[PDB]
Amino acid sequence: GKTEVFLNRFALRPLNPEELRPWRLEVVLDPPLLAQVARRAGGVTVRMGDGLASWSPPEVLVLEGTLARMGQTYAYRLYPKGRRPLDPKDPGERSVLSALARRLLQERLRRLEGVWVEGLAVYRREHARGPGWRVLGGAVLDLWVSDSGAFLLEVDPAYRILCEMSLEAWLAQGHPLPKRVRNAYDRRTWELLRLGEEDPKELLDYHASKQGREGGRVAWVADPKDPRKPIPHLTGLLVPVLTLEDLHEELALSLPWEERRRRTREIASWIGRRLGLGTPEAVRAQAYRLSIPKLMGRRAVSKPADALRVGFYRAQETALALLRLDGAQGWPEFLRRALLRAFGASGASLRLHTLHAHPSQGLAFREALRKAKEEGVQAVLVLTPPMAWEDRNRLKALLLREGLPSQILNVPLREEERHRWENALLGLLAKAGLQVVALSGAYPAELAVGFDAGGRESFRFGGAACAVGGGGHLLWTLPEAQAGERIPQEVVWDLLEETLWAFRRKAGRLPSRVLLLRDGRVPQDEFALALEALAREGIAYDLVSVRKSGGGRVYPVQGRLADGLYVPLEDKTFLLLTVHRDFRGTPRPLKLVHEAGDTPLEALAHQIFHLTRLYPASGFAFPRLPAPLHLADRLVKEVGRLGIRHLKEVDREKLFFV
DNA sequence: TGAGGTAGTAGGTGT
DNA sequence: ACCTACTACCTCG
Ligand SMILES: [Mg+2]
Repeated sequence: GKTEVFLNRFALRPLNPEELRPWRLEVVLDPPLLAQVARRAGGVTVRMGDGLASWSPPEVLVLEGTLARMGQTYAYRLYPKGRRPLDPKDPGERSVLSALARRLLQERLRRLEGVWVEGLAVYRREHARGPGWRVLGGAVLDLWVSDSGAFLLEVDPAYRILCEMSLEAWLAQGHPLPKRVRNAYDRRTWELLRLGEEDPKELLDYHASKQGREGGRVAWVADPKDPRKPIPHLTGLLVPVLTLEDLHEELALSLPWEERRRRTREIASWIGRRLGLGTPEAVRAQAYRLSIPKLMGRRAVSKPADALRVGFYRAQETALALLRLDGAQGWPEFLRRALLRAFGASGASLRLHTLHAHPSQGLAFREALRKAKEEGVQAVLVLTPPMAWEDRNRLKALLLREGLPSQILNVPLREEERHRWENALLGLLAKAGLQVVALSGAYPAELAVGFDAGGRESFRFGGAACAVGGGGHLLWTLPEAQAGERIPQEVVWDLLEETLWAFRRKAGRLPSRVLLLRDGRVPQDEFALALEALAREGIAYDLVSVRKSGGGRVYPVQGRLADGLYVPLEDKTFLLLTVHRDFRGTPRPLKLVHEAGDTPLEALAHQIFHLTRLYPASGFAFPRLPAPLHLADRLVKEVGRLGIRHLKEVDREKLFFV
């Protein structure tokens, strides 16, 4: 039923009339970098349309300045247009007010002494120390304006790892080379390629032209935007960029959620008394607990790994093949036993084959693969020592082009490493097309499909989709080959159309209703063609955007933090807390936006949350994302890693990419 | 390549 | 303002 939660935000005082009335100042430039203008001007000023809004009186601005861009040196002329009223109810204007709030926060953060400040992040406490380093604790902050015209503070605890000696001093105590390194004078970062026994003056002079320190040896360095282009530097003016890997052999960085909540409140009070905008009042929200998904193997299960003993939801006659690259022979006995018990419990036929070929055999290897595929082999288990990334990708692509999905399982391998080999097996079986689990129950949409553009800003460079359809039949869709830039709407519609075609092949008809799930980056209009095409077909739909970041945090007011929390926010938007584990820090709720359709938010949250328990290749922990998006994510990744273009030998129920 | 999420480092649309 | 990559950590609905 109902529960109440805290968000990690805090209400502060309403804006006063002076703040609701920013100083307007239009700008003239010959012939975008309006932000640069706002910065050069100084004070609390942001872009407003093609002009500037500021909460600072003109007495402190630098109107006449010299903006120095990176392409064209432009002319800085700003002119006072009086004061302009903004309505917090109006999105654009409220966005202006919020940008002003943000600038305010940044300015007052900058005027603090004794703390490490990085943008809108402050780090006050010391949490752990070197040996040449320290870890500070603090929070990432944000400050904006509500619809009701009041300040809103966001706070989220975070640690920062800082080196306090030079690269020279760091390497002088024995430590290895960090993969990255930052200037001592500014925030710029480089990729440390190597060291150089070259002399300084035979380069040094360049830095000589610009302190209270001494320089060391030569460092080969690189700009991220050109990784193959080496450029010389001085170890004295360099500071290592330290990661967890650099401090591996020396710091507990995950917070129990009660502790995160505590630090959130305290840091909020602290910045609160630095801000002078009132007493931060934590905002509360009504949350709803969603019903628990009923996962089904042959019988009820609590996790997909249980299907290995209870039996699969839907099994068929299966042939699997073993490829060994460690020098030994035959199926390890406990693997055979587990597979046989699983298929036994499912009442299905199992055949275990052994591939007698080695990738070193070139065309003979491909031929033996083709022959295994002819004899009915659906997937291959590769027992191998840890492969180099390049070799992994080569071997996988090679098996795939002959129509054989592959599951890698690393040796040495012991029967007691049950989680590892059981997950390998679940992956193998999904790759063979088996349906290991499904949801039992009624859902409004009988087809749910997730779209992924590789995190990119558009589908114009392609993408992929995966779907769950009607029990839990899982399938993947790639776009057919053009390797060029396409019209994004047509890529999206083509992925969906192919998914509909598979559904129709299986059911003798189109679905009555589909649930379309997408990421948070591409513009919503990239889906317009697909939506209209569903409408022309009389198919109903909902489009829901699912954002992995930006959901903030959610805490219970009282009692324990539990999964399956649905938290409605502003009008078509809600938070969904899908997964949580106490040993796993604090959850990051998904932020979802209902973009099209008329299904109530509650029923959408219910289905999406339930799709989260469907992933067949994780035996013991549920994914945060609903399975179609999680799947699509992994699919685009593997398409990128293997170079796949015209897959034709692989059934769409074979989840080769998990 | 077991997998999950979270946690850290950095990134994207001169030397 | 949303996205990505890498590593570490701990644990196994
Ligand atoms: Mg896998």
